[PDB]
Amino acid sequence: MNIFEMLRIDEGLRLKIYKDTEGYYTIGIGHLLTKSPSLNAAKSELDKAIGRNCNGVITKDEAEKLFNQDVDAAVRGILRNAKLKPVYASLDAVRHCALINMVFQMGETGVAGFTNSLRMLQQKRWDEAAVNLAKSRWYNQTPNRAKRVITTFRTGTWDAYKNL
Ligand SMILES: [Cl-]
Ligand SMILES: [Cl-]
Repeated sequence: MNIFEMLRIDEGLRLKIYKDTEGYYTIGIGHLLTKSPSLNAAKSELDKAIGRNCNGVITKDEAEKLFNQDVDAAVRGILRNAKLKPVYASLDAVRHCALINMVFQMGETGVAGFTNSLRMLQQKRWDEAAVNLAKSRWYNQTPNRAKRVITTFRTGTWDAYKNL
């Protein structure tokens, strides 16, 4: 299992513009287009992202290209972020994925806000971190996904994703 398979399970794949769990226009594999309520603004953002007149729909290959760009951006963002870098650097390869997953979903700014959880992860206090991570809007709004990511942080294994 790897970061791509992980996020593919968490985000799914849709080739037409759709609304994510927060009601925002999105496409492909969790690629947020805009927080704006206008489907037209969304269509504009899509065409600009893809480089062609899509009219609201893309191909699987286009979807995978956006996905690759997004994962790369997330990793690079983490690596330049003063608060995230140290944490990421202290973790093993499996747990790196759980952190990238959160950043992919909430943005680095949002993740950088889990200060207490972040210190616990740095200290490798797994069970404590898991409890703290659960005390969040994130857990309450998307509990099944949050549980998968949290279990990953807690165990350092892919068990939460095996069988999906
Ligand atoms: Cl809470
Ligand atoms: Cl969920």
